[PDB]
Amino acid sequence: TLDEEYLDITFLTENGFVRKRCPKCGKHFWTADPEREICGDPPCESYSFIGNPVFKKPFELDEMREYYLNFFERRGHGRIERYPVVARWRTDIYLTIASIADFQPFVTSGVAPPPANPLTISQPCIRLDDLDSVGRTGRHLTLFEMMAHHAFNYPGKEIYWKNETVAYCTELLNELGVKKEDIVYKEEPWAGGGNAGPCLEAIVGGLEVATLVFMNLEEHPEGDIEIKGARYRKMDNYIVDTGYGLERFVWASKGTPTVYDAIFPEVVDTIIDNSNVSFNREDERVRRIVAESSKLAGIMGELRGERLNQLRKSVADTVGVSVEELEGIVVPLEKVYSLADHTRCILFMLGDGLVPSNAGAGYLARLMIRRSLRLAEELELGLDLYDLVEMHKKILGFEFDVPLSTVQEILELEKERYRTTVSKGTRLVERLVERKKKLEKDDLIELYDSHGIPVELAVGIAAEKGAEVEMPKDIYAELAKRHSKAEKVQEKKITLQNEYPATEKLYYDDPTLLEFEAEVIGVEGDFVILNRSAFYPESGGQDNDVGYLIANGGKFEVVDVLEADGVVLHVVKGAKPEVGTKVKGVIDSDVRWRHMRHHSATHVLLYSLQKVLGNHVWQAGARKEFSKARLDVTHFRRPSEEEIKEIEMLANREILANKPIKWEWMDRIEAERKFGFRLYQGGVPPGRKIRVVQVGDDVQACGGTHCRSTGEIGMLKILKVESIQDGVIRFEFAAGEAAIEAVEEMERLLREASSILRVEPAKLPKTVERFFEEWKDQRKEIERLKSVIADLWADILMERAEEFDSMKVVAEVVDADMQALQKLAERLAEKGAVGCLMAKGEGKVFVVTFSGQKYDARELLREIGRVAKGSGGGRKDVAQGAVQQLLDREEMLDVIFRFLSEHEG
Amino acid sequence: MTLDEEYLDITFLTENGFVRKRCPKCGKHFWTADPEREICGDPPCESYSFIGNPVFKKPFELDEMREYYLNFFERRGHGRIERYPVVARWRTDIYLTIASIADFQPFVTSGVAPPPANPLTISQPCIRLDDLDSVGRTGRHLTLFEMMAHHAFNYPGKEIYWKNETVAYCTELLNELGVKKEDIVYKEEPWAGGGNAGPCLEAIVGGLEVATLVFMNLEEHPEGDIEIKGARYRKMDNYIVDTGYGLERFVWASKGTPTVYDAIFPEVVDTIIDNSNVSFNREDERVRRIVAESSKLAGIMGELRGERLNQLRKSVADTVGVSVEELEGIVVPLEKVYSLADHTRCILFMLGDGLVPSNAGAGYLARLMIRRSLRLAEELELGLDLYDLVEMHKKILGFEFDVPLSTVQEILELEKERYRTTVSKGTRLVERLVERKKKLEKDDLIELYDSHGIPVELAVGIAAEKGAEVEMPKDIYAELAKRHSKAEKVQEKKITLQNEYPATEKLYYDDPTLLEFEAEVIGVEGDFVILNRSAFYPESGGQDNDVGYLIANGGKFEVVDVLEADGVVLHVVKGAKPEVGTKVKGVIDSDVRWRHMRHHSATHVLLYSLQKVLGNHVWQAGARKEFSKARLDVTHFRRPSEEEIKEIEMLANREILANKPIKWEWMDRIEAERKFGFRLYQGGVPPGRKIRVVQVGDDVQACGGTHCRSTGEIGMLKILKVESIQDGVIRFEFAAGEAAIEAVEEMERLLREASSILRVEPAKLPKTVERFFEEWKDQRKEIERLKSVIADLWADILMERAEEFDSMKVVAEVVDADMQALQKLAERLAEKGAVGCLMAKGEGKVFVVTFSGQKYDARELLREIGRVAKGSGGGRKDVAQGAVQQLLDREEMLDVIFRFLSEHE
RNA sequence: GGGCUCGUAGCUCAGCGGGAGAGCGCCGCCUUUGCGAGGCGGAGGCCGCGGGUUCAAAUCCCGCCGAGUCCACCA
Ligand SMILES: C[C@H](N)C(=O)NS(=O)(=O)OC[C@H]1O[C@@H](n2cnc3c(N)ncnc32)[C@H](O)[C@@H]1O
Ligand SMILES: C[C@H](N)C(=O)NS(=O)(=O)OC[C@H]1O[C@@H](n2cnc3c(N)ncnc32)[C@H](O)[C@@H]1O
Ligand SMILES: [Mg+2]
Ligand SMILES: [Mg+2]
Ligand SMILES: [Mg+2]
Repeated sequence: TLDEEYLDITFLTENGFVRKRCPKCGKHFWTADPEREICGDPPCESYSFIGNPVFKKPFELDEMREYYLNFFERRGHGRIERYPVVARWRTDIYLTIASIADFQPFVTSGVAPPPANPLTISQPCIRLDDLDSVGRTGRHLTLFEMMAHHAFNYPGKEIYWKNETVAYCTELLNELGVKKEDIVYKEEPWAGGGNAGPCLEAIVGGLEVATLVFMNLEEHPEGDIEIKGARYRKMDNYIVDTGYGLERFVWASKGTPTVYDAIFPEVVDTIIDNSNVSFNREDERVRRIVAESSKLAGIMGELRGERLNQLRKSVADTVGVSVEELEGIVVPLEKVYSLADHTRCILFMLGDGLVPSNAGAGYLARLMIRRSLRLAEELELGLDLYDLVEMHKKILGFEFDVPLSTVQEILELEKERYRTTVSKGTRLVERLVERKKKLEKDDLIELYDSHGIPVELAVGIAAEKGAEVEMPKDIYAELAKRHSKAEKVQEKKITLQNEYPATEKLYYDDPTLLEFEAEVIGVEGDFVILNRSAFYPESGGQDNDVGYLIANGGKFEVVDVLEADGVVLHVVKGAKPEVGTKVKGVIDSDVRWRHMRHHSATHVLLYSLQKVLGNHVWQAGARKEFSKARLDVTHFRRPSEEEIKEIEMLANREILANKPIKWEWMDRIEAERKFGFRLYQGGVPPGRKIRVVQVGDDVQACGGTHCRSTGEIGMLKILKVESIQDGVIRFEFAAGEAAIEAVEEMERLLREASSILRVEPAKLPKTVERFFEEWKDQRKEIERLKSVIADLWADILMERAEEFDSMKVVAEVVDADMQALQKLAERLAEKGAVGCLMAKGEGKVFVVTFSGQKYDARELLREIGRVAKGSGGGRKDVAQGAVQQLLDREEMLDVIFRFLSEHEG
Repeated sequence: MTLDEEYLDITFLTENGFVRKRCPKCGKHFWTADPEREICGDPPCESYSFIGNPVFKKPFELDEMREYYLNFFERRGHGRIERYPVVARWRTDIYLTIASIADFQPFVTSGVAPPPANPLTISQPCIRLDDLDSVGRTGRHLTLFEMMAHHAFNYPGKEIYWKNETVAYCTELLNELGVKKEDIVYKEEPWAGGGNAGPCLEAIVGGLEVATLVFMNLEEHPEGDIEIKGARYRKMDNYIVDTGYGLERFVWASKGTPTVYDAIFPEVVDTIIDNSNVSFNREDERVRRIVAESSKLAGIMGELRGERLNQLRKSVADTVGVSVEELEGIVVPLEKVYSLADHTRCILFMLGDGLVPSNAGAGYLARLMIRRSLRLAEELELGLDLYDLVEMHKKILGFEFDVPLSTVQEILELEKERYRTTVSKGTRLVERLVERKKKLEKDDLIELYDSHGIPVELAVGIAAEKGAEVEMPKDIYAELAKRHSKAEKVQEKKITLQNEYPATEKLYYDDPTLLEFEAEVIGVEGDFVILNRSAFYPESGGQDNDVGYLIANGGKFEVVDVLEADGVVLHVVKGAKPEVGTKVKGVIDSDVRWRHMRHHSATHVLLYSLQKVLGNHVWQAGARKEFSKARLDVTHFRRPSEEEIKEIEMLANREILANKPIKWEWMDRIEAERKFGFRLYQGGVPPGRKIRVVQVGDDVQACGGTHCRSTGEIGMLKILKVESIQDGVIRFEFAAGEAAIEAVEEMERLLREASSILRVEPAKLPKTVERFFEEWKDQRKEIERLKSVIADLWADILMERAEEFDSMKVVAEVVDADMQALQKLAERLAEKGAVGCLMAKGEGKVFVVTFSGQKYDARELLREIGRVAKGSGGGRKDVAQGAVQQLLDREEMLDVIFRFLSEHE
């Protein structure tokens, strides 16, 4: 089945390679060396290159990049400069995980042409899955550059297939110098990004250096072929993908112990020299143990547990090192690398415009910051993360859209935030100890999953305090991952009951027209469809163009209009003319104008937002209703009043400039070349051609209706600024007359309030404060006076209290509300009275009982309830409740005596 | 002079067939066609005889006579022009159009501007308030009247026709109409008014001056060679024909009725009679006889008052054979129905042409006519409103007005509310003044109306009532009108101190955007620099001026303020003073000119809005830019509702969004007025044959100053304040553009701060204020209630703690409390039928009170107690108050209580 | 995108259906030479907003607002 693909490869059989199989029932693979065998012990060999350059000469990062790019430039394929590490153009995935991910999936589905063919690129990529592996395996990074050649093939016409792909790999390595006998081609199944295919993964010197995937299939519901839990289907067209790890590539050029040393030596050095590490990097014994341990690092990743300690023993003896000695170096190093790597990863994340958050894309950046800070704390680093990030910056020497200054601010803020959280969380744990005297796992998940507190802090406080502990691993995911239920399975929009072809809208090129000439094709329920619509349908925000539709008979009312694919729907809550009529649709001007203005204003505010705040801001979302509009952007903190005032100002300045607005349909490639990725702030559009709107400076892919110039949108008013989530901020605004009325309404609310207190609008806050102060004062004084009433009331009531064995009993029907009854009772109880008071209320009577002695006020109230038909409760000294039947004093006294008799001896 | 020129020159005066003669008593020269009969046509020599024997071939109607006159002179070669408004918008000397000549002075009459056409013919409505007293009495005088007139302008050169030809045209019409050549008499006299004047000939037919033909060749001047009514008048280069025809007097002399009112608007006169308190019947024949005879001689008696009038009224009363005391019964109220109806007419034209009643300006004249009319209504006890009569007029005439009827109705209803309200408080003043003064004087009367708004007749009524003599001269309404009817000069500090320079140059008219210029500086006097060319802006307003600096090779010169004089620029400078004849590049601040641009254009769009929303009575009183703000004054009869405020703002902002072009250009005065109407002069009146027309949208105005190109350039408008300073004129404070945004941000800040201090969302602030308020009120009443309850309760416990003697509860205690406590409890003790004493060790002397709800005297106890503790006091039979030096034990108080009770009763 | 956690005195919190409470901070007094505090007091609160439940809501339920936190779709 699958093999039929692999054996077809030309290079393997004719040029000089063979296919073989392993002892463990794992897989097939290819070699040119007919001589030697893997032991049969799972991963028998991990590395050879360590201590031995397998390249002809040590390369540096830039050198490797250029050697690769030009080797490939000379040979017939176009160079394309890298994409950002953030998948702005995609929705399905946050960050760039592979080189192929750049062009996915419109280009890979044939929908759009690649910018060149074949092409090549050193594309940075981020994987966060291998987080456990990183710093321990010696070959993994969170952030790396993956370089590629991609050839895009259509049925009958293909630049190249498998043969040139494998060829290029073999010739590239050979030009470097590694003999064909030393390169091993492992076959494997490759899936990811909605596309997939079989892949030859090149390992040399024991290290996977490369992977070339042959994309034959795509993710699809039918899913005849199944893999990685996902469903896939054979394509009509095929694409080649080629991943080459540079960081690993330079590593095999230097033969250093770990890739980290090969890529950023100086950073690792800075960390180790300014830390709490016991040892020195220089001396022999730590050099020997690192050399040999590095050799087995590629093994230790795959094998863990009992074997891990066993292999640790094997290498410990190999170097002649105690059980405690080696991991005394291995463990701190495993953290040093992780920290060094993460800092490099932080760099690209922030620099490419990703803003830390508590959810969504930004949370990833936050996470990396968090971990970096934990590691920094554990190493007692004498520097701040910013220093390390700056080092990586100089070292790689790249240039970013986001300034390093903003990066520092973000690091400082995120750090300070974390410090706040660990503080508050810590204090909580202390309270938890005092309350429960022991820590349990079910609470432990809450500590991390809902307070962001690592178990090492919980256990590291409980043990610090002697509190009981249970630390169960492998369960952190157990609850969050395994309980989750989706509601709807089928497609997003409501599917048609019948198809209509040739639907189109000519409001794109021309927006001055509300009017148009057309014919009608279809009618369903309370909503109808036509052939050419000036009618723009409603978005998530109201985005709706009202109007009417004249018939050849009468004027019929469009109350609302939506959209289906290749269809425009017009909801009419009145009579339906049916298929017969030939019709001119006439759209209301005021709405078209207002929506135009709010669209253009949306763009203007975005433009103003980036210029005032920084390049790191990107539209997270946007929606609009009647007399209101909103725009979500990425910013690490709610702006100060100054900052938003200036934003308002600059926005209005942009209005008064009255700059021209131009929008032109175009193919995706040319647009992407022209403007950068700021084009996709409004989402990613389907189709071969896109509608490009240019508001003079800010350019974006928008299907929305727009003004001719900016002078038309009128003034712009920011209505409300709120921080949705950390790192995302919503701006509520209005423009045109929808703003002036929004202002006028605002004026009203002021005047009205002023008029109520008969005072000048300017002095409203000062008078309202004065009142509020007086209001609190008066509210208090009443509480004092009410206490006086009660105290006086008590003494009045005891004077007439019948005595009962040196106790004074009181039972009356008073004139007071429940709170007064209660305060009175509390006073009587304090003075050792016994009895109950009642008061006429509302559809009920309020009962209060009381005792200042051994007698329980609750039991007395239940007895009162039996005679008066009602229920309540309270404490030993007072009890509150309600009854339906008011009682005479005599009847109440009967009961009290009956109660008092029960309880002496 | 002007004998020889016009007694013989004209073909009519000697050739055609006519003769002059003078009468010794008359002291006048008249021009007659029948030598057989001599007559004077001005009292006391002649009374009219035409009435009852209509001298025209046919009676006419107002509409028929008007168009007939027009088409005559049209066919005779004149150009027709529509009526001018009854308010002098086009000039500054006065408020109201005195004559047809008034329409064209001083700008056409001084040859500064061309006439609309030549020759021309109009039916121009005029108000003349000097003859106000004569209205109703003479039966020929009217306050408001169409003057039919034909004009032609002749400079020292060409001419349309001359006096021979004009008197030719008038005899042409007259003879055509049925009046004989022979009877018509031409009375020689001067004619003055409105800064112009000349020798005139008054055409009289059947004892009534019907036409007036004035030839003017002079102009008012300080030389004033010729003395004309104390006014100095001197010959003008150009010469000009000015005619006058009373349309009324024509239709009057055509129908042959008794009093002009009875033939131009009989319907009004009859209806007032029908709904007044007049006792007699107009239909009745005997009264038709006496009016007919009274009307024959009404002309003379109108100009006679006192006892001389009584003799005239006797001389007529006899010739009919009716008694004087009876005759008063028709003449004194029927002249009053005449006055009200004519006034009502005058009200229609005054208000219908954009007047709004006020205590100053032409609104004063409108108010006057209304107030007097109201007074007449009460003198007739009319069952109607004035508006009924006004509407009747509007129908009768068929004229269409700028100001609609609904508005004039509202004005009138309000004015009557004012009137009754201002006589109610004005009435006491006459009660004190009449006996205080013992007699009534002219200045007293004038002071009464002009200050206290008390019409003459009320004052006279009480003066007669409380035995005080009254001297009411003839034409006193001439006094009140004349004294206030001059448009104030509003003269300001002017300084054109000698500099020997005539013609300067300003470059900012054509383009405001430019901000830099270069020129040669001539003239330095004192501080102020002056120049040949500049781009700065002067104003004596005290604002809207430009500011800046100048750099030459010498140094920098800072101009803080810039002024003007006799058309010459002024540049104040503190710092370095420049050298004459220096090349200097002038630079102004952009923003200062920018604000001013924004304000100026915003003002004009405001006036536009106010006119569109409220009415066509909306004009201006002034405009100033107090720094950091702005203000506009507008004629309106009441404070605008907040709803109206909202729609002013909304409409004007709506226009701002529209961004309509704002064009400036020069235009001929006659052409501009022909194209736009007299709204053009709302900002004032510009001189010259050409004027700087400004268009800010629909609104057209003649302000020479900076402006913005488009409405959008001034952005949102905000309305700061609204106030009434004097009746009729309402003031708006407004900001636009940047200051607008500052104001709104301030508005929002207040609202946000109030909402903040009450922990509430701003949109719910008003409702949450009234709750807090109502709570602050309720809890406030609540407090005193509780304090009263404390007192109520406290007396009740003391009755219990008391002792019994004579079955009367005696209570004597010491308590720690102030005075008002001791009183507010003693009253309740006596109210509960108790007797006793209470004491308090207050700060300083001890406080003591006594009380008795029985027949015992509270005061007496205090006498006794106070004799033992060393102090006295006082009280009543129920309670007694006292202050004393020593506190007492309870048991010692019981002694004085017991002793007392024992001694009395 | 999906869960969970928390809003109470200035701060840090406990109270989780029938009294608004503790530590620290603040104010006063007392004792103390152990200048640090100790003893006895006092001030300080719409228990975040809207509702529903009940005789009764700081307390229970639902919604909002705000502040937190983890996980989530990567040969
Ligand atoms: C291109 C294909 N879609 C693909 O992604 N194949 S791959 O996942 O195996 O990656 C190819 C090369 O990228 C590099 N690479 C992958 N994951 C890495 C990591 N976590 N750290 C450093 N390099 C990595 C390796 O050199 C690897 O051979
Ligand atoms: C034409 C010249 N400028 C002029 O105004 N002469 S005048 O003062 O006598 O008025 C001209 C005509 O207006 C009419 N008229 C003047 N005063 C009037 C009044 N108080 N009421 C009614 N008509 C009047 C007379 O018909 C008169 O002939
Ligand atoms: Mg708190
Ligand atoms: Mg409670
Ligand atoms: Mg202390």
